[PDB]
Amino acid sequence: VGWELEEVLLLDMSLDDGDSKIQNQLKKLQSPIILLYCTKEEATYIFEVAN
Amino acid sequence: SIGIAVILVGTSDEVAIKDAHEKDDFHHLSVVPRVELVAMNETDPKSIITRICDLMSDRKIQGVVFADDTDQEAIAQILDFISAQTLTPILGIHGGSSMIMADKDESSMFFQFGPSIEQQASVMLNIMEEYDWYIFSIVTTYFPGYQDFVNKIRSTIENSFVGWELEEVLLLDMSLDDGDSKIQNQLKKLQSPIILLYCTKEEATYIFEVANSVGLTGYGYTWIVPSLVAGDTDTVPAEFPTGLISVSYDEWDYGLPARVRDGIAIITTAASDMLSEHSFIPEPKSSCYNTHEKRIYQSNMLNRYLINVTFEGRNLSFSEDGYQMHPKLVIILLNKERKWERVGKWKDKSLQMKYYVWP
Amino acid sequence: KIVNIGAVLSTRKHEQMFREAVNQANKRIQLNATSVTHKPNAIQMALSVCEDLISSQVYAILVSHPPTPNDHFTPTPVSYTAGFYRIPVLGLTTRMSIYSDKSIHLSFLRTVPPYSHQSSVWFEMMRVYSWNHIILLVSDDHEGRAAQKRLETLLEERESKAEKVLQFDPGTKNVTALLMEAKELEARVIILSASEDDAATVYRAAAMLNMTGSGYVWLVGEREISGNALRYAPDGILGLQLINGKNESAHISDAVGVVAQAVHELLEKENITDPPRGCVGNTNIWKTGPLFKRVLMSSKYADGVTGRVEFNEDGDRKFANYSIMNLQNRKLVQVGIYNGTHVIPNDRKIIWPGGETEKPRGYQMSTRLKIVTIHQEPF
Amino acid sequence: FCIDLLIKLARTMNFTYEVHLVADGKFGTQERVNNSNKKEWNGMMGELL
Amino acid sequence: DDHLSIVTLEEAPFVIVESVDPLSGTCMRNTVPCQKRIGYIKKCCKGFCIDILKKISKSVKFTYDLYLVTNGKHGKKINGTWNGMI
Repeated sequence: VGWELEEVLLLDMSLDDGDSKIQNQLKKLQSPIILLYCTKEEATYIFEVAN
Repeated sequence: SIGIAVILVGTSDEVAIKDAHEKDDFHHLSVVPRVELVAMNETDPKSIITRICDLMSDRKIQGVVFADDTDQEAIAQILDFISAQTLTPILGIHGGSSMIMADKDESSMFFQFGPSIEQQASVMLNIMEEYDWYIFSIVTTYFPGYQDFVNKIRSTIENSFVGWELEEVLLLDMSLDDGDSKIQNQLKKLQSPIILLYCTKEEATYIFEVANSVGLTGYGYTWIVPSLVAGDTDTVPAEFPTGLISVSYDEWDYGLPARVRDGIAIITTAASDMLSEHSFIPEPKSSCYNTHEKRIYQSNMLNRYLINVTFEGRNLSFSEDGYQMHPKLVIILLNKERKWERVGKWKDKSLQMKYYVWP
Repeated sequence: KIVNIGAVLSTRKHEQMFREAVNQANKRIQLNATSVTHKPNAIQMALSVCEDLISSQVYAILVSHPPTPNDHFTPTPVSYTAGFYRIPVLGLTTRMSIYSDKSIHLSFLRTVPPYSHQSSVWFEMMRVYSWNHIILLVSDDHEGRAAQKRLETLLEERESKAEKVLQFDPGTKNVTALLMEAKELEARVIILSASEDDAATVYRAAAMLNMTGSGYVWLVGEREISGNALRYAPDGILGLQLINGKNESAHISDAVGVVAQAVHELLEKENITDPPRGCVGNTNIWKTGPLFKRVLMSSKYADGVTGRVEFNEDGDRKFANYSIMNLQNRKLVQVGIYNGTHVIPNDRKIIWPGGETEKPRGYQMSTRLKIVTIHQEPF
Repeated sequence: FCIDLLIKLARTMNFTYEVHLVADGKFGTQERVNNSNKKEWNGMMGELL
Repeated sequence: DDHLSIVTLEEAPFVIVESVDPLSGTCMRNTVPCQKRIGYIKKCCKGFCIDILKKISKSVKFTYDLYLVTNGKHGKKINGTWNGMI
């Protein structure tokens, strides 16, 4: 099957005031689907950043 | 002789200004430059009207050179209206009269020592053409020059050899209350590596704080901004991206006596040729009372001599709107700290910069 | 406290009723009227404005039409001088697009749309009558350049443009050389953006060039159907005219009210400073002036003598209405009604140029074609 | 071929025509102006536009 | 707007529809999917025209969803109404 993976982006949450850094390398996401593996609470932080 | 009014407002070295009066060798041209200087603080616009009217009624000066230490734009407008009724040239070599107005009155002969908005727009295409930067994004607000800035950029892409393409031409509107959401949505579509911005000094802060929320401040993203947003290079709102590039007049290397000497040269050279060919000294009525009845005479014979002036090999020519055809422009890039450092200059379509390769 | 709302108002007889508006404005922390007549000179006004500010310290200044008919340089000194302290200026009678920019007139307001807002009427009017190809006969001055600018950017909504735009020079005499280029053009709708004097010059040329006859549509503004232009303007011209643009009395009553209403809103604010006591001794920017101007645009009047008063982003009038003239038998008749959004035609018939009662198509396709070929052997 | 096809187009779509050969003698391409960073057409393409 | 439906029809060198791979159950590399109405049954399409479709949509930048026609064939005017790919 025509499977192709673009990025395996790994994010850092334990950093302090690293929010600006987190928003930088998430911009390169361009796939119609992004598989997110994280905690429920961290997903609220991640999704609001992606929004 | 030639009636010249050199006016300095604020803190300036007045002694060096008078030095260039005699040092200007007009023996071959025989302009006979009579320079009368009055120094006074900003105070009131009425002082400028009082000084100009009284001085023009005293020696019947045929030209004025104005230098100011205040950045307020109101000064430029006043002298433009003064020239319309006084029928005498006014030169805003430096200061609040130096900054260029979008529209100038047809009957006014106020000229400026600065580049037009379109003139700066072409420079941005020059600087980023060298580094093979071809993908832009114009970000403009409702400022009056936004249409001219984007039309000049678009009119140079249409039939150019280089692979120039413009991605988004979004235009914002922060006049509406609670415009955080609407601005955030529009700024969210930016994808291009290079973004060209046109706003005010304060509106750049408004745009940059919400562009950082999106994150349009990475090292891979570059912002090209004109002199209007930067204004004074000293004040930084702590929101300008680290890597902003702006263009502006070469004020670092141009001093007030240096601009005064250019101010004397442009008026003196033009007035010599007309006396040689037309042979008519412009002497309008000295009284400003009932100026409309005194419009019988004209002063446009000298108007087109100021348009084309060359001095010491420098094409110090002027357009109909008062800006310089080939002004001294300097490019400033934000360093590691919040300081503006020059990187290069553009003159006579011969732009050169001291930085190659670029980081 | 005392609030000064004096105006540089010509026609001193209007000042008799101007004070009466101020008298009821207090009841509708006191408002004082210090109106000064606008003298014929222009330099004195720059000096007189400071003198008025010296003895009154006005908050909002207003300027009306002088006896002189130029109406191009008379209101600028009030705007230029008050812009030093960012004091708002009210355009009672000025209809020039030069005042519509914030670069030159930073703090400027108006109660009549400029001549360039007629462009928005043309698109609505030409959309009602189904005209898609138009000829622009704009002038080269700033007033023309703004009128041509608005129409071009307004047609981008329909994703189209004028078939060809023509710019002449103000105060021209032999204009037939340029205008002949538009004869062979397919479009028949002609839009005039000339001044009062420049309209006639095109009109006299068009008469001898057979462009005023059948099959031609002329769309003009207020200037082209007024003054000496109407004398030689061909019949069937479908122009524009504001309802009460020249009514100084009508526009002085509501203008004070908007400033009067803002006065109540000016009481509740932060860091409020009185205008400069003397022009000579003051050089600060008076940041309250921008604040007073900023709230002035957002303030919309609920009523008025000439309808609701609301300002645009640039400070110009919004939702205004125009009256549509029609030159019949060397006379102008009302044919249209402007609602500010749509055009409502009157019951009166429309006499098109050449007497054609039926609406002309406004576009004559040319069936003669020029064809270019290159010598290639078999073909 | 092309003239005989043109006459058919003129007859069917009811238009009148005046033919003139290319003054340039070229077919059409985008080239360099005399040092102005602009591109202009030539030949038939630069005559039609 | 960037997502539009695209009809197709099997012609030997231009559109070659194939049954889905029994192992994975979804379509192949370089063989874009195409539905079929007989309820829909997924199929895999490839050919000269499909390759053009891929290259066009990469530059025009739009997405699509193929589906083989069933009303008829390429197109015919029957009783004044067309049928098939037209």
